[PDB]
Amino acid sequence: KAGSLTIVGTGIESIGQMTLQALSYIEAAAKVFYCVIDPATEAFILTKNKNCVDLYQYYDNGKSRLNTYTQMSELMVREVRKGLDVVGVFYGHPGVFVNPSHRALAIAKSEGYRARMLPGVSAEDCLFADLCIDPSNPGCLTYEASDFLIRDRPVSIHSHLVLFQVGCVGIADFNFTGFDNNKFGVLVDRLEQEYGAEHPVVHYIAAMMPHQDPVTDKYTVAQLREPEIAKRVGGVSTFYIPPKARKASNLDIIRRLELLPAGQVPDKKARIYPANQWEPDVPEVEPYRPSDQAAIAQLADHAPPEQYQPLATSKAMSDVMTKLALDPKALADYKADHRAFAQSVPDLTPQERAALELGDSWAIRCAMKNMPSSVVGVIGVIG
Amino acid sequence: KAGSLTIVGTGIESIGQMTLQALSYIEAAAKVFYCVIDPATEAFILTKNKNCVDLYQYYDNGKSRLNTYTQMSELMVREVRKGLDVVGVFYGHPGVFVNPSHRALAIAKSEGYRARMLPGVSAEDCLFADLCIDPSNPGCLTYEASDFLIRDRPVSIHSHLVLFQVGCVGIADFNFTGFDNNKFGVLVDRLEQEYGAEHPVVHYIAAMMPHQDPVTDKYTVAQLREPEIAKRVGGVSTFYIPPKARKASNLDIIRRLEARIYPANQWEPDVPEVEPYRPSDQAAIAQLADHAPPEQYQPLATSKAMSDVMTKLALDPKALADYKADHRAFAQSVPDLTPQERAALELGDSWAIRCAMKNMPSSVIGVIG
Ligand SMILES: Nc1ncnc2c1ncn2[C@@H]1O[C@H](CSCC[C@H](N)C(=O)O)[C@@H](O)[C@H]1O
Ligand SMILES: Nc1ncnc2c1ncn2[C@@H]1O[C@H](CSCC[C@H](N)C(=O)O)[C@@H](O)[C@H]1O
Repeated sequence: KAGSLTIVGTGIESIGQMTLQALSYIEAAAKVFYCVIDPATEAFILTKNKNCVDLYQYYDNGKSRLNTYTQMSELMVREVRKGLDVVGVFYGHPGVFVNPSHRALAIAKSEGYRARMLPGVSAEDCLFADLCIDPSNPGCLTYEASDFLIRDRPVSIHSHLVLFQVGCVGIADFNFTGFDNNKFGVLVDRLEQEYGAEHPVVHYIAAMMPHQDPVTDKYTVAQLREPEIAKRVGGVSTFYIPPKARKASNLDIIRRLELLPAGQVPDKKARIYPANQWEPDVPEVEPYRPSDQAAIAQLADHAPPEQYQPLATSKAMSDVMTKLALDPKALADYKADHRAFAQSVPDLTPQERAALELGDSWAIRCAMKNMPSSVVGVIGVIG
Repeated sequence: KAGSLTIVGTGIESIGQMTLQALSYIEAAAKVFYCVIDPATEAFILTKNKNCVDLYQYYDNGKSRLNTYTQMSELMVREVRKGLDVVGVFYGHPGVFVNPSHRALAIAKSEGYRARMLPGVSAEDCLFADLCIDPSNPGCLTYEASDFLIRDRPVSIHSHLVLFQVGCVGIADFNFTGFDNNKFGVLVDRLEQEYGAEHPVVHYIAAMMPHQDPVTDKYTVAQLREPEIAKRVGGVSTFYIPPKARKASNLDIIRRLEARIYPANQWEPDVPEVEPYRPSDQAAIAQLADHAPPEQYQPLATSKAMSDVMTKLALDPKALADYKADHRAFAQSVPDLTPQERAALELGDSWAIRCAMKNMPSSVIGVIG
């Protein structure tokens, strides 16, 4: 069947946080539907495709968001049924707290059209970067604020907590001026029950324009009841709640994992630098210790290991691999006939020519780097 | 004070998943430090800046990663101390399950230099897109697999669970050939204990090359004890465990405040099919017949010169620096803006620039969730 739907994101900050593939698919699209919240990004989109319709006009005062979301999705699928290659655009990540994207893709799939979502940079990604925290340490809980209340979602006082849509608690509608967030007190009551009146809450707004600074204002739970503070929390506000304390290691698991043998007890409180700047009364960890200093001393005599594989490729091969990532029409051709496409690319080496015809990951990477005398695998664990 | 450190990401799929701002900062850098795991992306970066060093060479067989990570961070901050503007590059999101970026920035921050991280597209972002799930519904738990076991982190059977680094449970070092993931069974035991033997677990590997398909294989917890299946789990493997059931509403809270949504989670066990066009949907679709923009709706109405300059600030890191360094001189230096546009750039306030670019009727909200 002719016709496809691809949904892409623009990221949070104006223009700069759009990915290269999102841009290339927008330019190649036959018609574009977008929902963005900054004018420079909107104007930028209109420079890349002449046949765009702004989905934001389907919100309205006192109109259920469900009705808006249903309308948005059908407009996209209508152009798919006419056999056209359609691109939908939502700011941030288009599948993160976005109802209409999943709806439209699922309909297109069930009806038999090609359908794919390309990921983007979400508001939580911005949060990790600007607050300088990692979801790995000590885990991350992510909830919708109203759902968090209505279905009593468990807190974990030892992990990160991220809450979206704190500016429209219990509110199912839209209003152009703003929300009367008069049920905000119900969230605050729950956070006090779970965390205590003096536990920190960080009010986070990622910068939308390139020259702006983010807001990273630290409050207590109790401070959130004061009227002048509550009204600063709006439609682009997210909360970050840091852990209350550190969870103890399970002795039986350390033994089963063989990190310690039969009779040994782990070094409690061994903390990895750096410490969470937001956790209350978290102590200072020293960036340089004897163990750190000895690792640094080896930097003097360090040379590349034997089995380290430096990149060794060609202009033709780099160019074609770049082209596949940035040229959707070239990618479709290669996927149509791996061999035929590879035969038309000039100046590849024989090993390059065989790797491209196969297209397998193992063959091409061996083709593009130098092999130390010893099939080659993939390991990127920096966490 | 002179010297800065900017850390950026490349996303997961080669090249295409890099952000525009990541590219411009790489090109502008005095020195570039990169850590990527695909060859096309490495080659692409090396064309865009001519002073790069590959950090990957500080791993080694049998070497603790903590030693490598301290080395990676020290290499960068030493050049910052010389007063240089340096950018570090890590694949995916440069702050998601990556240790040395925070360390290097924290050292730089302690010594008084400007230090910033630019976000990228993580493997979890790819998971949501390829598995067609939304973190909003019904919430999402994300853990490091070894931490999950050692600290006995709580599960929630009604929310999404995502586990990173399942291919090296309990392994603190590195090897070029591969991990012998022989403690994987302790993790499988925990999953059986929490969800039961027949609950689904989807093994996910996002495509790294643009022509590749993702791995999206659905297995029961019990099949993960077969040898031939366990060896499939490697250094780029992530697990998604879907919810077992739907949690009841709090009857107290619903009234204190003033049936499933299509579509259903395809991966949940024993969850019924939903109708996409219920009658309430069809009435909203009926509203298609005659619709116009609302009265307070603000259509975009800007100029080429204005759109161009705001774009330049997003795509030219030095121009941004010049603007931030001196609002007054830059705004007046730009030709062809109207009187309210140049004044709006001199101000820099969010409200002013927006008024200059949008038609306001006679008189920031983006909730699609
Ligand atoms: N600039 C910003 N800074 C912090 N949070 C933001 C934000 N913009 C939107 N959000 C959050 O996202 C919610 C809207 S739902 C849209 C989210 C978007 N798809 C994304 O990828 O992030 C808001 O209620 C708010 O909680
Ligand atoms: N292609 C892929 N598909 C699924 N998970 C992946 C992946 N590549 C890396 N990962 C996950 O990331 C871990 C490495 S730690 C690096 C994570 C990276 N910074 C990011 O933003 O995603 C791996 O153990 C694996 O769980």
